[PDB]
Amino acid sequence: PAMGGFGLKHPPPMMLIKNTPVPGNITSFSDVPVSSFITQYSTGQVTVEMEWELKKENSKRWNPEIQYTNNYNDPQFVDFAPDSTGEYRSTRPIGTRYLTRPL
Amino acid sequence: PAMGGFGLKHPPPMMLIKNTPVPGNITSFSDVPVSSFITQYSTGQVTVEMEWELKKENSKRWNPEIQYTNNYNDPQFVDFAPDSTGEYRSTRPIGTRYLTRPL
Amino acid sequence: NTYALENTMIFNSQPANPGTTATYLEGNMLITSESETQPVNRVAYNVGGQMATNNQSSTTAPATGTYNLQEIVPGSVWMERDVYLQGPIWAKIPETGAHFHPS
Repeated sequence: PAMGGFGLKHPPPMMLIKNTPVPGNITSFSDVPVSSFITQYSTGQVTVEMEWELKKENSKRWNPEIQYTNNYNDPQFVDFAPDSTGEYRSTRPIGTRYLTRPL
Repeated sequence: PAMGGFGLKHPPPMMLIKNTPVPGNITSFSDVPVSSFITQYSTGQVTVEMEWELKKENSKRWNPEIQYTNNYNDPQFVDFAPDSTGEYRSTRPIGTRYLTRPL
Repeated sequence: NTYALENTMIFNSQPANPGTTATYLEGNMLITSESETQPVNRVAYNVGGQMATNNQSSTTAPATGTYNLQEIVPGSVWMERDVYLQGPIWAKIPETGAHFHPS
C-alpha cells in the first residue's frame, strides 16, 4: 500500500457493536413501526494482544551507527508526557530506519 | 580502584617472554662469563578470548531515553576509521551510562 | 535540659491539618532522648577531642587543637537510634551500586 505497511488478502476482520432498541410506552396497536424509544448509551473496556516476529541485525561495520535519541536543548517540557492541564504532547514523527546495510 | 574497573585479589597472571642467548665464536676457556652473542629478534601472533556476563534492563519508563550515536556536522573524515596515510582516528571518549533508573 | 534539636525526632500528640504554618511551643511537642546510648555515643553539642598541631623543639613548646567533626576509624563501636511506637519500621536502600553500613 502507498501510505505504508502490509497488504493483506484476508485482513483482521471488522468488529461491529450496537445498543439494542428499548421502546417507550405504547398503549395502542399499529401496523406502522414504533418510532419512540428510551434514550441510552453504553460504556466498557477493550483489550488487544498482538504477536510480532523480529529479524536480527548481523552487521560487520567497525564504526558506530546513527540511533534515535531523546535530545533537546534547554527543554521547557518533557516530550511524550502529559502537561500541567493533563494533555499528551507528541512533537516529533518517528521512522524505523537508523541501521545501515551494504547493497 | 580509583582509575576505574574491577579490583581483584587474584588477577589474570603476568605472562613473560624472552629470546634465548645464542653465543658468538669462542676459541679459548675462561671462568669469566661470555659477553659476546649473536644479535637476534623474534616475531609472532597472539590470540585472547574473553567471556562476559550481561545484566538486562527492566525499565517501565514511557518516554524515550538518551543513546550514544554517530552524529557529526559536515564531516571531513569518518571517525574510528583509517585516514589517507593509514593512521587510525579516535576523536571522542566513550562512557557506559546512557540508560536511566529510579533510586 | 540541653538537647541538640537537629539530632532529635520531634512528633505531635495530635494529627494536623495540611499546610499549617502555626508556631508550636515545647508543651505541644513530643521530644525524644537518646541518653541510654551515652556510655558508647559521643554528645552532639560538645567538641569530639584534641590532636597535635605542631612539632616540639628546644625553641618551641608542644601544642594541641580541638576538632568539631570525626568519621569512622578501625576499632569503632556505636549504638543505632531507638525505635518508637509513633515511628517508622523500614526504609528502602537506594540503588547506586555502592554503600556503607545500611541503617
